[PDB]
Amino acid sequence: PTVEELYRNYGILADATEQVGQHKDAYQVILDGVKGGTKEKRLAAQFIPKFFKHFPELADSAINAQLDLCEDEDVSIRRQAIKELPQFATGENLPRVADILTQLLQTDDSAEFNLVNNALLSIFKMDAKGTLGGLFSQILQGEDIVRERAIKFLSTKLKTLPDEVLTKEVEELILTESKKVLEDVTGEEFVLFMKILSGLKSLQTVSGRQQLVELVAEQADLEQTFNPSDPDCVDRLLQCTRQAVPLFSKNVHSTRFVTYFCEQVLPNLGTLTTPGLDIQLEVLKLLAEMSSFCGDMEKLETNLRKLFDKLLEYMPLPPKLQFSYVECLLYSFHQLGRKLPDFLTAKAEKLKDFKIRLQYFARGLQVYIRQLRLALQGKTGEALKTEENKIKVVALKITNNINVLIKDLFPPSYKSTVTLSWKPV
Repeated sequence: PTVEELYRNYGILADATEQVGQHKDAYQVILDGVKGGTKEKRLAAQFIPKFFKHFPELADSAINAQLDLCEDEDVSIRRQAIKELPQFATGENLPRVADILTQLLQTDDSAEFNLVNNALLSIFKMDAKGTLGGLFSQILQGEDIVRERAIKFLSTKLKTLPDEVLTKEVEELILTESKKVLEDVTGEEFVLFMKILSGLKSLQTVSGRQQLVELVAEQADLEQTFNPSDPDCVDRLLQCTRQAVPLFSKNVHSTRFVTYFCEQVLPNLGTLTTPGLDIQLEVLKLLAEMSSFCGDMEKLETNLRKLFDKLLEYMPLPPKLQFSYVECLLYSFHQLGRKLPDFLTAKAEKLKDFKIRLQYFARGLQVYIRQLRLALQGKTGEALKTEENKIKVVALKITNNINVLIKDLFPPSYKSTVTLSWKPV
């Protein structure tokens, strides 16, 4: 009720030093503080948490009093109360406290928001599993808004924790819980959840990355057939496949995605969305990237065949040439063909129909390379960064990459290595 009196009782509890428990009466006065007005509540918000640990027989009333302040109409009262919640998260209270803080992430006051995040971090360090239990109960069982905010918390905040806190068991729990959540995630949540998990240190190994790839494969639903018209199919696939790509390496393979693209996607070019990006190219870029991590593929020949066929539609007969498409396709064919140099030799006669397309195409390469190099010379290291000269520079990688790939197909080779034009070394 009165600030004079709250101050005096603070003094009491504070001067009592090691004897504080001998003054349950004073702390009671502090809890009464929550019935007061603004200035009084502002004090109670600091004084209740401060001496909390000294009064077991009053713990229940203490947390409830503090939580009243955490839902005060005055936001600065809420901010002061919320900042101190980690102090209550002792003994068996932390999970209840984790729950409240997660609900509080939905605030739209930015300063409250920051304080809620910091408190979750504090209690996270006190008990990682208990805090995760709170975050994940809300993700699975709470309101959409809270579910969104909690996912963002995990998405942006785990990285700020010391490795010490993020133990093997905590990471195992993050995986286990996310796997329950992943039974039903939008595509945007899927993305967040892939960043969350690919960031776990125990999932950066070969086996960890293998499991991650399998989650993406489960999410994209590869044993489903494929529909070109229906976008609801089209995102799912590309958005999914995009999450897997960073996961591939010599020891972690793209096989199922590659097969699926060959058999189900290629024949179904070209159906497109809007806007103002080129969709068929995006599909091809993806395929080209995964092609160099292809594993032991049963349908190697059939897919290599379907890849080959797709290529010839962009490599005409003796017309505007689609170099960017041909970069992807030739690269993929190059990468898959390596495993089976028996192709081209074994299958057919149509390989003479191929050499002509190459010859022809190559003739268009020199012409285009000439135009690009002519438009680019004399230009300063600064004039090159025009969005126009950027495209031209990239075009030189495209065209020069194709030339190298064609070269190799001379017995035909697969020794050469190109960096895809849109990728760094």
